[PDB]
Order: sequence, then structure tokens, then C-alpha cells
Amino acid sequence: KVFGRCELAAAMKRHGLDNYRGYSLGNWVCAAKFESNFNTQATNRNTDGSTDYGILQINSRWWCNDGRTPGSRNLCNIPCSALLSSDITASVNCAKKIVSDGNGMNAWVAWRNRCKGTDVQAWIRGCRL
Ligand code: NA
Repeated sequence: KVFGRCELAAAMKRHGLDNYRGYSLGNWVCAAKFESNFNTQATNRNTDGSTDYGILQINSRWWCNDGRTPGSRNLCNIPCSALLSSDITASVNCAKKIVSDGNGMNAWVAWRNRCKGTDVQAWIRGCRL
């Protein structure tokens, strides 16, 4: 599924991502924009042979099992395919663990490079939340 900006903002809030670990909803929408372009089916191979899955490009290296990432962990206790669902619950649950891991949203390199310190409120501007 390709979400709209305000539709994704609404689904993130309903799943308790808004202000989770102090990160305003605009920060999560901005990360999703540049990770996946709001596409729940987005997958990208990393050079180390791990894969990033879903709206928030969660990495098989640590967080999900795709069965092809040697030496990896599955810390969110899920198949990486569940991160590709039109329902974002599993992606949200697992992003809660990632952002609690100690480096906050810096774990999303696109967040750091393209969202951090920007006017992230623009991402939820005009949205009926
Ligand atoms: Na893994």
C-alpha cells in the first residue's frame, strides 16, 4: 500500500507513535517519506547482504528474520515479510524497539540526514488528526 501523508500520520498516531520516545509525529512521517516514499512494500538490499523492509526500512541485520542474513538477530520476533503489510502494526511495534535501543531516530540514517532539525511539523500540516 502507498499511504497519503495525512493517512500515514493518522495510522502512526492510532498505533501510538506520536511523541513516542519524544519524537513528534512529523519526525515519523518524514522518516517514512525518505525511507519508503510511504510504500509498505518497499524493500532495499544493503551491501552487507541484509535487507531493509517496509515503510520504515527495518533491517534484517537485527530486527526481523528473512532467513538470508547470516549472523543476524530477529530482535522484533517477526518475519521481515510482516513489515510489508498494508496494516503498519508490526512496523510500528518494531520501530518502537528500534527507537528505544539508545540512539533514538539516528538508527534511521535517512532521518538523520534529511529530517533531523528540519521543520518536521510541515509533514503533518493541514492533517485532521
Ligand atoms: Na535477522
